[PDB]
Amino acid sequence: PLAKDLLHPSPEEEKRKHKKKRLVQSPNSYFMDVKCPGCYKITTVFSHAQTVVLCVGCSTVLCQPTGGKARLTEGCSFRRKQ
Amino acid sequence: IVKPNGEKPDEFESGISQALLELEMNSDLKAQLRELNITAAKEIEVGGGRKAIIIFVPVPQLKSFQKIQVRLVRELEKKFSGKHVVFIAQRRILPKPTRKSRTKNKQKRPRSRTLTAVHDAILEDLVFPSEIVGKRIRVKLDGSRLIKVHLDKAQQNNVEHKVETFSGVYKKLTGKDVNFEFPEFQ
Amino acid sequence: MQNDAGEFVDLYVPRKCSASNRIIGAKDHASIQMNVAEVDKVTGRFNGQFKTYAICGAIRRMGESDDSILRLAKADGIVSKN
Amino acid sequence: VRMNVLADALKSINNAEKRGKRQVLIRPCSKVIVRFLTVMMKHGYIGEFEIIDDHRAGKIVVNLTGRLNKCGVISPRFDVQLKDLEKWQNNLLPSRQFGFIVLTTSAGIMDHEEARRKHTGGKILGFFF
Amino acid sequence: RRSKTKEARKRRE
Amino acid sequence: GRMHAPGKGLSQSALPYRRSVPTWLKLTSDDVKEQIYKLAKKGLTPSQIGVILRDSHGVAQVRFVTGNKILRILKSKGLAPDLPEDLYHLIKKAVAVRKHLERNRKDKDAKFRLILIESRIHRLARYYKTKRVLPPNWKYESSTASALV
RNA sequence: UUAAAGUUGCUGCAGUUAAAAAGCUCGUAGUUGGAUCUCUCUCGGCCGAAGCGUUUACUUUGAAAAAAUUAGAGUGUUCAAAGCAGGCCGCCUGGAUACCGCAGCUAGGAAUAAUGGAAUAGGACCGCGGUUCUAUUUUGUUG
Ligand SMILES: [Mg+2]
Ligand SMILES: [Mg+2]
Ligand SMILES: [Mg+2]
Ligand SMILES: [Mg+2]
Ligand SMILES: [Mg+2]
Ligand SMILES: [Mg+2]
Ligand SMILES: [Mg+2]
Ligand SMILES: [Mg+2]
Ligand SMILES: [Mg+2]
Ligand SMILES: [Mg+2]
Ligand SMILES: [Mg+2]
Ligand SMILES: [Mg+2]
Repeated sequence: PLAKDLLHPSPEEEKRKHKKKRLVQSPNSYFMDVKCPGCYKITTVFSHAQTVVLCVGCSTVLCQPTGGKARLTEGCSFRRKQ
Repeated sequence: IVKPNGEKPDEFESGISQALLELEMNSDLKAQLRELNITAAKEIEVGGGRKAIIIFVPVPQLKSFQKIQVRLVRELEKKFSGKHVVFIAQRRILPKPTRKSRTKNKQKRPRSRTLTAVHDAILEDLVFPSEIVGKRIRVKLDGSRLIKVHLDKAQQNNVEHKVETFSGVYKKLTGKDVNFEFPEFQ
Repeated sequence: MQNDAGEFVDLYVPRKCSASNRIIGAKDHASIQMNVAEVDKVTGRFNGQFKTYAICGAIRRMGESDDSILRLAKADGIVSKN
Repeated sequence: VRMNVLADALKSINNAEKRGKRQVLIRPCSKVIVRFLTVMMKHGYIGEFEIIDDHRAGKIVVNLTGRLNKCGVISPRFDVQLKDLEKWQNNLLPSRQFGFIVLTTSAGIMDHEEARRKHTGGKILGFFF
Repeated sequence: RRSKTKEARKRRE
Repeated sequence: GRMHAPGKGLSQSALPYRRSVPTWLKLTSDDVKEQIYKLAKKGLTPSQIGVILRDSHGVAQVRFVTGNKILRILKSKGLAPDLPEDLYHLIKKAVAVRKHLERNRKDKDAKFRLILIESRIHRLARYYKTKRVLPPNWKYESSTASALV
């Protein structure tokens, strides 16, 4: 109030502003890296994923789509990328 | 290995191309360096007499230079000893069409070749091992400008000893005043 | 203010708020001239010296007279960093 | 929808001013908004400002001195002859002593004052005092 | 015309 | 706001500042283009393709990687919709509303939404006519509607 | 009849309850519309004629805008409203100047606002080839 640095927001706060109203617009989703346990294979996936995605060889169903984020099937590890 | 457009070679170009020849014979990169050429070169003064090498390459080869850029810089640096070598693509600036013109204007100039765009592809190129994060143009109470440029925080230890060299480079081609900051994070 | 000859023709030269820079009115009774004291940096005792602030009646209602007093103090180094 | 970004910019800063705020975020920005702010700044009514460059349209963060009473825009832009200027300012400004009419002209964006000097007319943008 | 420029493109390529 | 609705809302994408293709992505421009081509030969609109790449192949924006935007790739390779895929969708939806509207005549609401959807069609169309994506005799007609889709 | 009348409102008024926002939405014309882009060759005495650069609007400048009237200089109608006269011991003088919307010409300016330029490249710029056509010089003249 009456004094704020609009130029230097706290990162804490900026995680909290809406994705278009940040000082520069930053996507809230990230590309993730999925591994189903029984397979060696690595898959790149979108964090908010429509359709449904597949590990080819095992016919393993990677994730169901939902409203916000895709929810991966159980036991399936993931790593956000950079 | 140099192909100037004006067609006349120089004494800097001489030893620098020769350096690349030496890197074609003695280095693992031979094929790439055979394919590639450079159009031009310069030397400048920055940061208390410290010296910087500027290498102009033809545009379509640029994204190829980007492959070997770091190795090239190590080796070419140790060939030239202490200097800072930076690569910039050679850029056409098509003068702004006016009411007074001949026909040098038949087809319109593409946005790509234009003052602002070029200055930003230069800026883009200078920093290469670092991405650009965000750019902040600040204005002085004078009416003068300055440009803060934000860089990847991961590549920090890679480029952070250069910094003010860029600041000199950009100033000598472009003519604007630029500082470089590494943001805490997002 | 000054005519061509350079005289100051005026009844009085009013004081501007230290926070928000508005002119403090002839009759505005919600106004403040606040005196903050200066210590001796060796001892912690009182000098006889002080730095003075003004705040108009606008900012007092907004309650942000406080915030502004504060960051004025910080700009004078009467309040520690943090 | 949004037309005339200049208008919306100066509404925003004039409001952040009556509120007695220190800084403002005005968006989007324009090569016009910028030269306007600059002309304002040379006379001090405002302060230094900083352009957040986003890959789309600007945001501008403006530092503020209480010196700005009213900042305004005149929509539509009218074509202001030299001879007219007087009438215009005598309508717009609080006094002969101070305040400015900002116009764009063939020369550049500037103050009614400076254009009087350069002997040019142009179109009105806005004014401040 | 179309055929001429297309063939010109394949023969330039 | 919405053009034809009262509702005013914020749902969209915000493209990241960086336009540089990240490091991890192992695909060429050309790899992606071949991918695109066969994906259009399975008969998908631009929308479909883009999302498909985004999900499994880690291509954020085809635009950045291969340098051109999707529909231009396809229209250059010659496999493209006749009419722009959105105008297509609008027409299909309008068709459907009529098809249900013949059997239930007593429905007022559906009748009204039909008019909305039509008006949207015409604005869109006249856009594609000033921009020469459509032959400028082209006319939405209620009867031959069923055909075009 | 004008001001007063910001009680016709472009400047500049109103429309919750005083007079007043359409039941509601679609919609053509109408008005309005986001960011973005820093001149050159043929003649004549290095400079003028020759070009054009997409085109406008805007702007400044020039010339043209009947006099009377209005604004405005000069001038003791004895003062003034006027008039264009007069003034010095034959001479000396006056009878100026501005304004004249819009339209139309003229030459600069290029911010703003329109608008165009290459997307099945029937694109620029290079110089090389063929096909057809025809003007004129030249072979001391005429064919
Ligand atoms: Mg509507
Ligand atoms: Mg009256
Ligand atoms: Mg009046
Ligand atoms: Mg009334
Ligand atoms: Mg009643
Ligand atoms: Mg009533
Ligand atoms: Mg109502
Ligand atoms: Mg209409
Ligand atoms: Mg605009
Ligand atoms: Mg007359
Ligand atoms: Mg008179
Ligand atoms: Mg005229």
